Amino acid sequence: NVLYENQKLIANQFNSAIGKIQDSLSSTPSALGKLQDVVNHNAQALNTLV
Amino acid sequence: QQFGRDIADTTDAVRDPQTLEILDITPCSFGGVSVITPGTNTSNQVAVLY
Ligand SMILES: *[C@@H]1O[C@H](CO)[C@@H](O[C@@H]2O[C@H](CO)[C@@H](O)[C@H](O)[C@H]2NC(C)=O)[C@H](O)[C@H]1NC(C)=O
Repeated sequence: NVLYENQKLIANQFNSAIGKIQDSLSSTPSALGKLQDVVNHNAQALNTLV
Repeated sequence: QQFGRDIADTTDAVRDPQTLEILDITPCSFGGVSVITPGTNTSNQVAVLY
């Protein structure tokens, strides 16, 4: 019963959170460290292989 | 210089000794071959895949 009394408020909060994580995804390049970690490990394995 | 290298430390560029034209060294086509078959219990047609 609590959803329909602040629907605009929770919609605005959802939009603000979406914008916040959109900013935070490009805020730093260290937030995806697993992906470039495994990519760098594969590239270094190939580099030491050759 | 007479010959160049890369991170892989392979001969990729070389200068000719007879003239002054810089060339490249690139290996030609290579790789394992693959096959496509539906099994001998159904048919015998196969498709070679490079
Ligand atoms: C080795 O001999 C060749 C002979 O062809 C020389 O090539 C000539 O170089 C001159 C230099 O300006 C050019 O004008 C000619 O057109 C070249 N000849 C041909 C057929 O293209 C070459 O320079 C010589 N290399 C050295 C180190 O003496």
